[PDB]
Amino acid sequence: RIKPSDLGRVVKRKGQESFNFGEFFAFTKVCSHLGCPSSLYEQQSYRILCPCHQSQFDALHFAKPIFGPAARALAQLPITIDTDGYLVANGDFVEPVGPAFWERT
Amino acid sequence: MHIEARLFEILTAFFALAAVVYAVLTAMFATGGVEWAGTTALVLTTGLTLITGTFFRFVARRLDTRPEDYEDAEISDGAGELGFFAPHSWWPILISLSFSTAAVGAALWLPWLIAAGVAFVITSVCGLVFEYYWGPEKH
Amino acid sequence: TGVDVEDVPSAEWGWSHMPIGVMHIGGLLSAAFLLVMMRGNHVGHVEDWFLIGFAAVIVALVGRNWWLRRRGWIR
Amino acid sequence: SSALLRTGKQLFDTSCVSCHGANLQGVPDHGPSLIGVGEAAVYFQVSTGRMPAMAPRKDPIFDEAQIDAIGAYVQANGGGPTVVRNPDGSIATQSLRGNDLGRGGDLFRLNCASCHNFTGKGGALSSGKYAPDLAPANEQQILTAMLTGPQNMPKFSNRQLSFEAKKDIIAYVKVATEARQPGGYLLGGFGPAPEGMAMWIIGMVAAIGLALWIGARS
Amino acid sequence: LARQAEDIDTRYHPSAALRRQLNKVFPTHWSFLLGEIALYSFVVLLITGVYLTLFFDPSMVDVTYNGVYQPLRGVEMSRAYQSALDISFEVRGGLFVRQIHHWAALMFAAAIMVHLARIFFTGAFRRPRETNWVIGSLLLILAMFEGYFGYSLPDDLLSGLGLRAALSSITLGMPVIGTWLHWALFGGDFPGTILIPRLYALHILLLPGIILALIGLHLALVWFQKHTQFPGPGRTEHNVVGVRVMPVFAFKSGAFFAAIVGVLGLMGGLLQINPIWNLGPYKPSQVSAGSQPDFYMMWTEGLARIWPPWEFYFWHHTIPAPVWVAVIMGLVFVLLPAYPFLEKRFTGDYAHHNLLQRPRDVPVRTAIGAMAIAFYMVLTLAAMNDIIALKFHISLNATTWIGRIGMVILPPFVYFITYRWCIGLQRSDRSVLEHGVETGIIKRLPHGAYIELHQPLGPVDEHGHPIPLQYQGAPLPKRMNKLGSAGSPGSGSFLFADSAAEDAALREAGHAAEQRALAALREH
Amino acid sequence: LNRPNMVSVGTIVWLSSELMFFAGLFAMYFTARAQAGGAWPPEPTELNLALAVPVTLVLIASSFTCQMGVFAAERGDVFGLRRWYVITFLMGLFFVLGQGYEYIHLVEHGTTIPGSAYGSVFYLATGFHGLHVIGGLVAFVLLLARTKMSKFTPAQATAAIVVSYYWHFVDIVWIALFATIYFVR
Ligand SMILES: CC(C)=CCC/C(C)=C/CC/C(C)=C\CC/C(C)=C/CC/C(C)=C/CC/C(C)=C/CC/C(C)=C\CC/C(C)=C\CC/C(C)=C/CC1=C(C)C(=O)c2ccccc2C1=O
Ligand code: HEC
Ligand code: HEC
Ligand code: HEM
Ligand SMILES: COc1ccn2nc(C)c(C(=O)NCc3ccc(N4CCC(c5ccc(OC(F)(F)F)cc5)CC4)cc3)c2c1
Ligand code: FES
Repeated sequence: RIKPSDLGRVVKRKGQESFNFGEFFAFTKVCSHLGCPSSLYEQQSYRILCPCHQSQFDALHFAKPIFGPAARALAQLPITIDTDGYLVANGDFVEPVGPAFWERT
Repeated sequence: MHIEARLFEILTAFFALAAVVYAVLTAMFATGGVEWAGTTALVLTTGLTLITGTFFRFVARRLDTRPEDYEDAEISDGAGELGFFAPHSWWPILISLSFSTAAVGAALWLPWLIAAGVAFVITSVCGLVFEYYWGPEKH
Repeated sequence: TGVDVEDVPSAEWGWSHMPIGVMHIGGLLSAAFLLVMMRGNHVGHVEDWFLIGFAAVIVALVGRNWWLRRRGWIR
Repeated sequence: SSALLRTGKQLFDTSCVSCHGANLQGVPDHGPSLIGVGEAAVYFQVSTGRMPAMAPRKDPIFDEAQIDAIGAYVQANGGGPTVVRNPDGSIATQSLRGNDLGRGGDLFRLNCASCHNFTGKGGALSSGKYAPDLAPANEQQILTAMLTGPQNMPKFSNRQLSFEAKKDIIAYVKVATEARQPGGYLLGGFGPAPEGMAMWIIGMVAAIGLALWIGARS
Repeated sequence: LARQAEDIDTRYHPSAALRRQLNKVFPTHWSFLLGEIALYSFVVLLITGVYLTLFFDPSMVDVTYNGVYQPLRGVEMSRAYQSALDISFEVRGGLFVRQIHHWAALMFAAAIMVHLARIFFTGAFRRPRETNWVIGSLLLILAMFEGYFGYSLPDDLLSGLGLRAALSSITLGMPVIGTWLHWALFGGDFPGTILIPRLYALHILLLPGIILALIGLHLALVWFQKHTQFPGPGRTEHNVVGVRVMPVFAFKSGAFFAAIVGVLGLMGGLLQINPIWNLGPYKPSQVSAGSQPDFYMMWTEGLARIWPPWEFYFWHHTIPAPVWVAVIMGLVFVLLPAYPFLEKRFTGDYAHHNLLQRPRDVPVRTAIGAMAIAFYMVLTLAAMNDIIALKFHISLNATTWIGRIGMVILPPFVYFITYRWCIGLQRSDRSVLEHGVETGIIKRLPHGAYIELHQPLGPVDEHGHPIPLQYQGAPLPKRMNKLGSAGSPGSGSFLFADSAAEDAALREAGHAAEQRALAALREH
Repeated sequence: LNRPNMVSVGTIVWLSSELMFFAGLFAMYFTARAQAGGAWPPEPTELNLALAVPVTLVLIASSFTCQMGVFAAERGDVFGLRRWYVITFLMGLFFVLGQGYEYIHLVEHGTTIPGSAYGSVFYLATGFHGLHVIGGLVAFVLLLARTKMSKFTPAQATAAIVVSYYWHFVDIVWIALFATIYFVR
């Protein structure tokens, strides 16, 4: 959940302009390098840190990596609410999740 | 040695005078009485110079003239064999490394580093002290 | 290969010579590798200046050694 | 005498206004607003000593019930969370230790262990910042820490982490920091780095020293 | 036992091979026990592992704990983790045994590395022994991977993270084969049902068998190609000077074995290693901050940390970053066993060698080895980034860049310094060969001159100066007390003196025996 | 040659510098005693004099034993030296153990370093002296081990003498500290 104060520094990757519901963004938690949980989230730098080899993704710039051997952005999930007020998924990831291989991401 | 003792006696006399004067001038005329922090330093620097001067005085009274203390002398007087001056040794740098390890372990509060530094200091000092006394190996 | 004994006393007891071309080419290659490491996710440029500063010293040393060896002041 | 925050707004004016403003407005150079925050934020920030700052943990400046003074003065200018109290009016402690350490430990490993540790030792974050050790913090400090969400630490509300969940996490932390090591001297709480160091600097030197003693040198 | 010995002799009549093995001579240098250390560690590993196999259950099915350890009751875990907890808390003396096992694994790895360093620096891999070097390299690789598979068995959070990252997601990224290897090894996607039993079978049966065969072959080759030795008084390329097996060598070897077992028991009782209960069972959703494998894979981890993110994307495909780690580790593992052939191709020396070299006489190889050790140390320290940056207050990005740059500028600096240091040591040896040993005594020489009273090691000329000796590859004394100069203390016990006759007799017989040993070994 | 001894002069000047160090500590102590008015040893603190007298007499006996050992050393026999120095080591160890016991029994129910000013200055003044005593013990052990490994020469005698009067300096500054802390108050 992003503070309402900023909400103007978001960059919104080319194919996922409507994947967020207000101030919720819901990125994946599997690091795009070798698959450890990227769970270290710094609340006022908006950086996600993978503790296995220390990559850093920019939560305000479609989870773009900004340090380390990580080279691909984290996948984003589309969300919304249902007719009762609960958070549901609005589809599927647009691309595979996790480490890469010969075929594709 | 006669002149070193006289130097230290001069210094001790002046330091004792200054200490007493400061103590009795701050006992009165001062805000809170005796100052208690310069007084102590002064009496104990007096004690330092006193210890050194008294040792030099005893050694001078227990000694016969020396070619250094003696004028009138020639280089054939000191002809002889001096003491033992250590040639090359590598233990000082290890002692310094150990002490620096202990110091940096005390700066950042890390007890294991302090313990390791103390052990290394003991080991290096033992190596320095025994360097010219170890005998040949027994096989 | 061969080295005179007055430079390396134990020159006949073991390997004691490495050709200078290896060292020069290695210095140049290491400088190039330090330079090519500006490709990444470096936002911020404090780290690039150390890369450029360490790659200039290596090149300076290699050039000095090459120039002095070329004019006979060394070897 | 709860109608007395004249103390409170006597200490703030002489220790805080240079970085937060006279009206708790967040001097646009250094400090945040401090309006929406409550008594819990002030308690955690001052009792641990991170407050008035020249941010690491230090020695506290204020007690003799003046942490209450500043806390009440700041609560009177907003609606932030408040510190838990016991039936005497003081702040509580030991009854916020859930009869349940399994659930508390699972919650700690899922939510808290990523930044601190398996057992609450420190952890390093990016570019300076780190996550401190959880050993010297008491119970109310743990509660207010995960309730107010201090610098770069996420904020766990009372709706996503209910009060039982918080009490059980507190109990697990306080038990994990005070249990023995039933295998000998633990080498700091971390993984194989202290173990490898201890091997190389104890076992190998013992073995090589005995090899030097037994065998001759030539 | 005359009757039994004779009946053995008429049934087997060895009596000549036993005599041939009881008279074998072994050199006595403290540096020749670094392999015995590894051998004894391996024996202890075998014994403790055989003990451990009686209680371990290698399944990946889920259960609820319901045991004695209370802070984990009701948690759902695999069967291997529960079996390890049961070993730790419900068998009298099980925690002690698994701690001994882990400490012995660590000592095994460390002793192997120190032994390799000795073999490399003394030059004991030359013409007759390249194959023995190759066998040793294979043993090193196998030991690394065996320890890895071993500590990944009781699947907890840390072991699970290590498995996942390294094995799964580096095997998954190989260019063409890749996922095929991953699915052949795991039976499917990463968290399977056949991984832990397969690792168990590999760890208790196959790799120990291969290691045992290779160790047997190694020791056989060392036994039949007699040991090397350092140059010295009576040493030649055609003889072995030392002690016979018969009374002495077996005794020293057994005493060393007992002392190593003692050290391992002490540090397995007093220091704690791998407390799996502080962790939890492995779950793909939670993580901690340390990470870190044991110190013999830390270089692999550090190489993965400090390698820049260089990937290639071309038509319909992707080559990720860890491929680089793969080729670099393969290159290291290929450059290790093929070194003697490289050195003999480059230096062009193909002769038999039975006398070792002092590391100061071969400056280039010593510099190469020091450079490699510096590289390894940089890679290992780059693996504990988090711990270093937390305990010592340094930035994390700072440590990453420090490692990334050190990886290039530290090896050459170390090379330069090591070369110059070796030549300095050579010069210091030549100075004490030309003049005598400095005694440290000063005189004043009535016309005011200061001299320092050297002490010659050989004959002297007409005017008192010693004639210079020739270097013979052997170490030279530098302190006057190492030569018998100031010795012979009293002959009491510690507080009460003995008689004068006893002191004189003992001193005099000791001097005589020393002189006789010297004169005997010279003359041969 | 070298009629006055060199190691002696070195040790003497170094002991003077150490005296200045303890001067700094004393200056720390006397301030904060002028500020605390009234019962300046606070109420939870009261010093047990039933234990501080025997340890002081033990230290003085140690000084006597060390002087006897030096007397034995000046004539070239190692065994009298070894006996007297073993006795001195044992008595110093007893002194250190007694001091540690008093630290335990005094921190048990009151005075701590971070809990008071008197406790701070008290522990700071006496712990450094304890460290000096431990250093002296280490020096004794090293000297004995060195006499074990070669014949007795005048250099060993000089080493024994300098270690001796280092020990004397230690147990004199202890008398100063004791008379200042336990009696003057
Ligand atoms: C000798 C050399 C390696 C052969 C070169 C042959 C040829 C060049 C092969 C190419 C290899 C090149 C390309 C890459 C090198 C890296 C790679 C090969 C790693 C594979 C592993 C293997 C080769 C190990 C290398 C040799 C090994 C490192 C010997 C080091 C030990 C020896 C020389 C001295 C030990 C003495 C010991 C008793 C006292 C040291 C005290 C402490 C400070 C040791 C340092 C230390 C170490 C060494 C740790 O591993 C460690 C791990 C975790 C925490 C702390 C430490 C730690 O403090
Ligand atoms: C300018 C120096 C400075 C002084 C003096 C100071 N603060 Fe702070 N304070 C800060 C800064 C900067 C922060 C931002 C928090 C952070 O980044 O750690 C902060 C944060 C806080 C917070 C938490 C804000 C939040 O959103 O959770 C509170 C509460 C607070 N201060 C209260 C106080 C109190 C109480 C005092 C003592 C009278 C004080 N401040 C004095 C600088 C200061
Ligand atoms: C890496 C993100 C992160 C997460 C997730 C996290 N912490 Fe923190 N924690 C921090 C940081 C950063 C600080 C330091 C804040 C400060 O100093 O102002 C901190 C401080 C604390 C402190 C104060 C320690 C002390 O000694 O004063 C406690 C207690 C604490 N956290 C508990 C928790 C608990 C319980 C959880 C799990 C609900 C948790 N933390 C999760 C990063 C985190
Ligand atoms: C030869 C080299 C060996 C190495 C390097 C090695 C290493 C290891 C290590 C580090 C562990 C982790 C133990 C723990 O963390 O508790 C382990 C586990 C284990 N080892 Fe070994 N081991 C070796 C040989 C053997 C042998 C020969 C056996 C049996 C005959 C064996 C049986 C076991 C068993 C059953 C376990 C799992 C039990 C447990 O984890 O508690 N090991 N091994
Ligand atoms: C414990 O906590 C943690 C936390 C974080 N990390 N991060 C790392 C890196 C680790 C860690 O354990 N590293 C050690 C390691 C590294 C690589 C392998 N591979 C084996 C299989 C793989 C492979 C690749 C290609 C192949 O192709 C062919 F078959 F050879 F042809 C075959 C095999 C090769 C390398 C095995 C162990 C770790 C541990
Ligand atoms: S696993 Fe997240 S950085 Fe490699």
